[PDB]
Amino acid sequence: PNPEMIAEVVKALLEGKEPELPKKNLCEECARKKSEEGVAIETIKRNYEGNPDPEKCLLEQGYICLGIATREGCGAPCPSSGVPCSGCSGPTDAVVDQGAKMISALCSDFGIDNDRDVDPMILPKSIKDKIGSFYKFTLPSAFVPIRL
Amino acid sequence: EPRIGVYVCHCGVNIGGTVDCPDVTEFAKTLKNVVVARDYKYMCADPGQEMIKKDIKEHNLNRVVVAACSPRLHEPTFRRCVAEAGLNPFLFEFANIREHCSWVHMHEKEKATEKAKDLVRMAVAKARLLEPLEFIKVGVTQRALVIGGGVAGIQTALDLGDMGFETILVEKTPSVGGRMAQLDKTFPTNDCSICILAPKMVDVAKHPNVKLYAYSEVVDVQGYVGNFKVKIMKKARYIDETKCTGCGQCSEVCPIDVPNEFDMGIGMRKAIYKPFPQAVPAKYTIDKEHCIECGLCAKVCGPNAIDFDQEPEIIEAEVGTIICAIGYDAFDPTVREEYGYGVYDNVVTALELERMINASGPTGGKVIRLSDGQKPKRIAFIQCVGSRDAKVGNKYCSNVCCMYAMKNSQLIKEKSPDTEIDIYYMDIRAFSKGYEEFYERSAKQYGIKFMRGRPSQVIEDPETGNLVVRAEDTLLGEILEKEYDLVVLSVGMVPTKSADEVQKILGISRTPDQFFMEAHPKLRPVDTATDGVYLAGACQGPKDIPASVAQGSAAASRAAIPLAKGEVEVEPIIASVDAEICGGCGVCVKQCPYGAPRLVEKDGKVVAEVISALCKGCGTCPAGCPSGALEQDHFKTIQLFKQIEGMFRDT
Amino acid sequence: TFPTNDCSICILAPKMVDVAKHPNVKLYAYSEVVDVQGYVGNFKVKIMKKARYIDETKCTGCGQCSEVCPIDVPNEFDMGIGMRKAIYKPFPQAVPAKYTIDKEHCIECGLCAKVCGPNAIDFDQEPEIIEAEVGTIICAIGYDAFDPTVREEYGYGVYDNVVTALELERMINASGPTGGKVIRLSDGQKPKRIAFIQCVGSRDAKVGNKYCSNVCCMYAMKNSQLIKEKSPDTEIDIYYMDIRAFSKGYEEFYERSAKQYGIKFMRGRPSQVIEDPETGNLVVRAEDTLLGEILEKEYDLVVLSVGMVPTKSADEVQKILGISRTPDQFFMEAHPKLRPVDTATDGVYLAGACQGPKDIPASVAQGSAAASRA
Amino acid sequence: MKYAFFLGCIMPNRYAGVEAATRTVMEKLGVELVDMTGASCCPAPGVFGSFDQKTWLTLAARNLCIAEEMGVDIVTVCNGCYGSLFEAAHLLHDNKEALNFVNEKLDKVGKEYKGNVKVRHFAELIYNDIGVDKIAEKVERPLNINVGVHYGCHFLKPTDVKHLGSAERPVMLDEIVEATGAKSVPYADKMMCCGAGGGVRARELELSLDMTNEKIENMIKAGADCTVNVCPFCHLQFDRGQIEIKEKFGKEYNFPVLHLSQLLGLAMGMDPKDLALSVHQISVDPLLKKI
Amino acid sequence: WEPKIIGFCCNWCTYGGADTAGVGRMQYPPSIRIIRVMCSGRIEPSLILKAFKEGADGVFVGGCHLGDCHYDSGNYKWQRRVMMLYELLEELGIEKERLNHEWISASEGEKFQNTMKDFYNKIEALGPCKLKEELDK
Amino acid sequence: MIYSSDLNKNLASQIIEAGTPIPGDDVVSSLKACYQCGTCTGSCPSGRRTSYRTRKVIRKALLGMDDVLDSDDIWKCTTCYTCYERCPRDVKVTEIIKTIRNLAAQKGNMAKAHKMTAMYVLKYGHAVPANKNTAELRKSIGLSEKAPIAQFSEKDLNEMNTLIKELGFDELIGFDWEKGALK
Ligand SMILES: Cc1cc2nc3c(=O)[nH]c(=O)nc-3n(C[C@H](O)[C@H](O)[C@H](O)COP(=O)(O)OP(=O)(O)OC[C@H]3O[C@@H](n4cnc5c(N)ncnc54)[C@H](O)[C@@H]3O)c2cc1C
Ligand SMILES: Cc1cc2nc3c(=O)[nH]c(=O)nc-3n(C[C@H](O)[C@H](O)[C@H](O)COP(=O)(O)OP(=O)(O)OC[C@H]3O[C@@H](n4cnc5c(N)ncnc54)[C@H](O)[C@@H]3O)c2cc1C
Ligand code: SF4
Ligand code: SF4
Ligand code: SF4
Ligand code: SF4
Ligand code: SF4
Ligand code: SF4
Ligand code: SF4
Ligand code: SF4
Ligand code: SF4
Ligand code: SF4
Ligand code: SF4
Ligand code: SF4
Ligand code: SF4
Ligand SMILES: O=S(=O)(O)CCS
Ligand code: FES
Repeated sequence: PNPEMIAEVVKALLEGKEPELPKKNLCEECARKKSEEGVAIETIKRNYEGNPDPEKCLLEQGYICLGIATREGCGAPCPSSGVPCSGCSGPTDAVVDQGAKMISALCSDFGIDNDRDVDPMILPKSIKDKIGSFYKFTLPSAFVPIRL
Repeated sequence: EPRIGVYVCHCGVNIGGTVDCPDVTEFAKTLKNVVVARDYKYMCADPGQEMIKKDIKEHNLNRVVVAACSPRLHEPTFRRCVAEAGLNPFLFEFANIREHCSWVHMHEKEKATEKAKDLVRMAVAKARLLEPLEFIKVGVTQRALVIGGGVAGIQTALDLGDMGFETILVEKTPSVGGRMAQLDKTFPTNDCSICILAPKMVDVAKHPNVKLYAYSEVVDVQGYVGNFKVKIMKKARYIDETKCTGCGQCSEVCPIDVPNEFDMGIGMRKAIYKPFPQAVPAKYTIDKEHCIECGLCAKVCGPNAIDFDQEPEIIEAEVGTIICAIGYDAFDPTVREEYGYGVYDNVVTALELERMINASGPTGGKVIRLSDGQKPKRIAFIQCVGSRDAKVGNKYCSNVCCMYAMKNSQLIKEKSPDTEIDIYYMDIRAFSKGYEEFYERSAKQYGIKFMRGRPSQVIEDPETGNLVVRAEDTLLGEILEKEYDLVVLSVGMVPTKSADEVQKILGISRTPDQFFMEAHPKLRPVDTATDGVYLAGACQGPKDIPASVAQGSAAASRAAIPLAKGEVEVEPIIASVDAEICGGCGVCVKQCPYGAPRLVEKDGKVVAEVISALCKGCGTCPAGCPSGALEQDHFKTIQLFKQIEGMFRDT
Repeated sequence: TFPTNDCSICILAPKMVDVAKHPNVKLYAYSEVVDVQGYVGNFKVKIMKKARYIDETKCTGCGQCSEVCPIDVPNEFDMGIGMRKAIYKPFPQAVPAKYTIDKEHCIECGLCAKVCGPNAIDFDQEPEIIEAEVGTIICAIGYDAFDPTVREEYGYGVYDNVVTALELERMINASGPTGGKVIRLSDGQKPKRIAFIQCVGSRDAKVGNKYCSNVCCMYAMKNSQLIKEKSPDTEIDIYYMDIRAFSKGYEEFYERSAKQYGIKFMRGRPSQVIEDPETGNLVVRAEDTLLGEILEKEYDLVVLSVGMVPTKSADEVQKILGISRTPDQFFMEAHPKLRPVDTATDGVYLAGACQGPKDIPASVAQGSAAASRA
Repeated sequence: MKYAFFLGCIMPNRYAGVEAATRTVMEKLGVELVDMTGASCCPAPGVFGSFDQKTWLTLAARNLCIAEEMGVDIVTVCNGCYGSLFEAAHLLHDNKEALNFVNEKLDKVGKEYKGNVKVRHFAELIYNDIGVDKIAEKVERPLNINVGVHYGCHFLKPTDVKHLGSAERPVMLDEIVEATGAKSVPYADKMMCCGAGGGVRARELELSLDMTNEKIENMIKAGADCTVNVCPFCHLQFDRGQIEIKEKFGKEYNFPVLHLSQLLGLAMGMDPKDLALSVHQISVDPLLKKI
Repeated sequence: WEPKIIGFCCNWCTYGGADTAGVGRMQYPPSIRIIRVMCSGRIEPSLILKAFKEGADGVFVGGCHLGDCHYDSGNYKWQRRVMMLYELLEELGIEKERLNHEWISASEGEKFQNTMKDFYNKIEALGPCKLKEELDK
Repeated sequence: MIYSSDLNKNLASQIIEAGTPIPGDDVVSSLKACYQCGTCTGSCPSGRRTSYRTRKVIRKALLGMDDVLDSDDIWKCTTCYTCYERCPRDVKVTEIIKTIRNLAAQKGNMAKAHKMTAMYVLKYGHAVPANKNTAELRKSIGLSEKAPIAQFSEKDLNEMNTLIKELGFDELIGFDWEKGALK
């Protein structure tokens, strides 16, 4: 957790108040420019495939950015530094399983501009390691937290 | 805290006969928050409904769960019931223990009971997290749309018009009347078809409350009951309707010969034409696919009606209710190879025969062979072609084939008493008023012969063109091999080609027979599961003219209800964004096909916001939302989570 | 009710419940239209509210009075299979949920008057006449079943185990007098072999009915499926001429009846029924036309698939409304193809089986159609 | 293309030439016919299927195992054997109760069917995989004579399990025979049964001969010089049956009978001595004078 | 042992297909328990994963045919979700087969009937899913 | 005159059970869907030259006429599958007839030629076994004197005998193993 957040929580308890965590998802703090029309993903690229644009949203560029499925608070240092968010803060109060939701979102917008005719097999074939892409910091809290 | 009432129905023996209801009712009591649980033979009935109403008051219930039939049938019924008791309709939950259990696990009673118990628990689990919601009161636009200008649709349009409601009738071809217009006479009265339909076609064309768009198609429909925004495409005839008189001089000089669709290919028409002489509107049309633009027709046109530079106009209209009456098509028998349709020249479909028998037909009412133009002395009618047949995927009865075969046999006899007409059948189905009498008369008065036997095949003599019919006379137990001059296939009814387009535009379902699906065969025969959309005529299923007309009137009555009220209740199961949780990721925006969720600025930050009028409550964006800020009322993730738990344990 | 096999109450009861508490519908049950005068738009009708001898507003509909009543009268609703009392309700799901006393059988002892909580019983009740002005009238007096006593060879009325299909319905119904049990009236036993006879009182000139009753084929197969569900071992044979399963899902039901439920069909109109006076069993004489051989099978129960005939009061209604009849004796529509629910008499409309033999889907559509027209 | 060649009964033991014709014809088309050692009767569905379905399938599965142990699919020149082994294959793959019973029996002989064998008819194999174009390329002696094509019944039917197009109006063999220069004359009731099938030739001989007499009559009236079949059972019925018809009915047609492979042999410059036309009950010489 | 199968059906099509089989008396195994949803677009990996945690030996999802969604395109989103999910399950040691999604219309009761027979059998053959036991340890 | 006492109410079920699991319950139970239309009889090539009526076999089965198992009519079917292909009610007609014949065989209604053919597959593993002329003919053409079939392979021949015994086919045809002939 960032230092200031740790102080705020401790400070609240000392005062007698109840600590309140931020509720929004990361995009809010994130400074990257979002398309007004909404998010649309064409192809999924690995963190080494390419040289990202510093202004445009990393998810729209085809990188798996977990900011969308991650609670704000950190100040979104990863996208600000040129890399996707890996969801280190975990989900919001309204989401139990971060990976499941991150996928739902990723699948929904993948090939949306060709929604009816886009191949649904492009995404699973593209991502070789699914667990490590969406459950990096939250596998134990997931509905299915182990491999049988 | 929730105080749920559980009511297990027996539906007589439908449920009771398989599912041990009393046992489910005992189990229901053991579940958390269940303060009452009873079992009654018919929960939807008066004593059943009063039971629930009395208990909500006496025990102060804030939830109700009914374990019975599918909610697709009685969800509204019970919602109305509990609403009268003071309980919100959205605090009520339905457990499907009949269609989804008792009726499918009859030989496995013990498991059926256990499964019912799970479904009660599941339902009860969701019910705990249900919230009270307010039905959306929306206005009804005082206007009706009828799609399909056949006898069925003209009836609906005329009844609504006569009732004083603005109505729009859209007809694909250049003229109304439909199939009926192609028939010569109509059983059981043998009334000249067109002759009785024409005045209705004429009335509907000059009705003050009915706007007619012939040679037009509904290309896009959007909205919900009472608030439908439709777009009709007025196809380009390439002729000015206000200037045209329908004299038909143009056709006499046109050099292009196109097969007449109205005449089922038997006749040839010109590029410039009129479907039939009694057509309404009495105007002409140019078929650009075959027109060579020589300009010979313009020369004989007095009032300058022709215009080759015509743009097909799109008209925007707001309606409250929509009635579907696209009608039907005839079965293409080419698939039943043994009968030889398509290979043998003298094997015709009954619809083709109708066009031949018709006075205004391409043969001038003459039943002739297509091989030599001769008059057939012996005719064979083959029944159930494309019907009551699994090999062609049509395991249904087309309803009229028996009756029209006999009818057309009477007409050949009137025109030519010496003709030998044999009807090969399985069951003569003359079930309506005068039908059996019509059947008796066909044999007694006209001497029409009937063979009980489904023909095995048809074999043409390549020398004479005559056809031999192979079949078994089941009433004699002997095999027949009779020779005929013409073979008439009594082709069944199948949905019209454009039904798939209409289904998608209106958003209605199909029955196993591929025709449009009614809400409930007896509870609501012209209504559809989709509020505001209704059905009428043959598109709903194979039927005769009296039946289609009744449906047209029935549908108008049903469609007149919302329009008469002016206000209707729409389900509030819509998506909403929790502004405190949403960070404006933009995932939701494009998932909605109606564009309900849109990004907006609020309190200095970007947040998604759904436009309640545009949401149709599908549940894609809440499912897609990775922050959980977006939720669908009545189908929230926590409610579905509790329901998944309900299958395995109580909560 | 075919072809879905839903319960009749499923579709009917909610419509009954709704119409009884409708703000725009005034209901006069146990009443009759005795006089109609006027013309379209200006009809002046007179309805006779019959005396139930029970206050409608005070009656709760509990039925404690019924068990104490001493006289046992046969129930009309059960078609003579079950018995009711002087004070009664036609069926448990009846609407209005009120009771009625029959003074022709009531001896006026006053026993149920003590068990009646709200003092509903009022013996000095006058049947009130209500005057009303209407614009349109819709006739839906329905139909009656064919009395087969005339077809002597079948033995209805003489042989104990020869029942009409309508009686079978009451026998099979859960809320029936036998509690859904199909039993013989000779000994109360369950029949192991049942025979269904089709077109009884239909497609028959000898009884004056040269028409098809439309629903006979369908309900026979239906009730055969029910007997099979309740008792799979039972042998059910249907003697027919033409299986008339013509509407949506109808033929599929016919296929299903033979394929799934193992219902047998004999194409042959029976010549006669002969009871064995020793066992009470019945022998059915007929020809298997598909074999060209004569059959003489034995059955434990013979069900006559009785046709439709106009209801008894149709002649009274005919005169009051001033409408015509078709050759089949049912009410005559204006035109058989374009005005199917209208009558030649402006303002008067038809709806249901009184217009002609038809099924529930058709009767429901006509009701809506007639309402549109009216 | 490698396939285990199921011989059967009639072809190897009686009309051997049909085997020699097939072997050399399939060799020229590029198909390796590996020996299916120890292969018994299909068995004949006409007798076995009617006597005991269990015995028919159990025995048919046993023969299927032979090719499975080899790791190849089966090919045949007989409709009878094709129908039997194809139906057996379909049923064992679809019905698990039949597969269990059969394997329980096969366990006693150390066998087990796994559902990997595919049964092919040499005619449909030639039409779908190899191609009609390849037949024409190997025509050394173009046979210019009219032919009375006899498709048989068990080749295309049942269509729901075979999936070889229409059975009422087929063009599979017609295109194959016409590639040699011959002419497939259309005759009355072209798809009717020869009459031999279902054990009828044995139990009801006279009846079967009546059906064959009709087929022959129609072919000769259509202008046919011979009859080509794809089934040794049909071959026997059309060849040996003519003798029975002459000795019984009294009718003599001296109509030459040939198998499709035998016909293809002549087209690919084969020696008539190697096609065993002398062992035929009806002389093939009249046709040889026309080619 | 009898499998515990859970189904998620769209109201306008598969739920209607499950009803049509009920009306038609199309018998099938009593393992499945259907959960109603307006659209298959409502379904998402969280629900399927949640069900497996709870003890589901099999999970069935029914929606409208592609191009017939009562809500136009909810089934396309679901379709994209279910493909990833099949592979996610493999990585989590759960057999692809334990999850099954089909497009069944309101009239396709005979298909629904067969899909149910075939699904039960697949799950019966694979045996019980041993996840819940391994987590309670 | 056909009375109840002459009919067997279970005949139809007996045919279905004989058809289970080979060719299968669903296949044979299709007879229950026959609506006596006669398309099978009109299609039948045997019916064109005999008293055989395909539709009546199904009728007798549904009615309970056991005599159908003793009828020569069922053995007149060539199994051309034409009726099977055209039936509009999906009746697996050809398959039903074969199953009916299975019951007929169990009742002892089998022709000698048929039992002889069955004996040759039991003894020599083939319906048409090789004769002295086969060996000479195969040689003169350019093929192996003896074909690679179960006839000249004891291993395969014995495997069949094991299966046959277990199946009871030998008992069905009434074959005496020691004498090597039928009874
Ligand atoms: C050979 C034959 C003989 C028959 N004989 C008789 C008889 O003697 N008596 C009898 O009562 N019945 C008979 N029928 C049945 C009769 O045709 C129907 O009952 C009647 O047509 C039903 O009316 P309909 O308007 O609902 O259908 P239709 O007549 O088919 O009319 C539907 C109308 O909608 C239009 N339409 C189609 N698609 C679209 C679209 N996408 N948008 C807008 N409009 C569209 C069509 O052009 C048509 O005008 C017969 C049927 C056949 C096949
Ligand atoms: C044995 C049997 C089985 C059947 N099964 C089926 C089935 O499975 N499916 C199906 O769809 N259909 C079935 N039917 C047909 C069904 O009964 C009718 O379609 C339906 O009942 C007709 O309804 P109705 O209102 O038109 O006539 P009715 O039901 O008879 O209603 C007529 C009403 O009018 C009242 N009435 C009569 N005269 C007067 C008067 N003078 N004043 C005031 N009121 C009056 C009567 O009391 C009655 O309530 C069956 C019929 C029978 C006989
Ligand atoms: S980059 Fe990752 S985090 Fe920054 S906005 Fe686009 S998505 Fe949200
Ligand atoms: S990874 Fe941890 S830090 Fe980097 S962005 Fe996502 S959350 Fe903020
Ligand atoms: S177009 Fe000109 S010519 Fe053809 S009809 Fe209308 S008017 Fe007569
Ligand atoms: S233009 Fe020449 S062609 Fe096109 S229609 Fe008028 S005439 Fe016939
Ligand atoms: S109506 Fe007469 S013909 Fe048309 S299908 Fe039903 S039965 Fe066959
Ligand atoms: S998707 Fe969920 S989060 Fe991303 S914006 Fe729409 S609502 Fe707010
Ligand atoms: S729910 Fe279906 S409809 Fe309502 S908004 Fe989200 S997507 Fe558009
Ligand atoms: S309808 Fe639903 S409630 Fe009314 S009875 Fe039949 S099941 Fe019980
Ligand atoms: S008792 Fe008095 S109240 Fe209770 S029912 Fe009989 S009458 Fe109506
Ligand atoms: S009084 Fe009339 S009613 Fe009351 S009980 Fe004696 S009889 Fe039955
Ligand atoms: S319905 Fe079937 S039974 Fe009743 S009359 Fe018409 S034909 Fe006879
Ligand atoms: S065809 Fe099928 S249906 Fe018509 S008879 Fe032969 S068997 Fe019964
Ligand atoms: S199969 Fe047997 S029955 Fe069906 S047709 Fe060929 S012969 Fe006649
Ligand atoms: O059916 S038989 O094996 O007897 C003939 C082969 S097509
Ligand atoms: S409504 Fe069924 S999938 Fe969308």
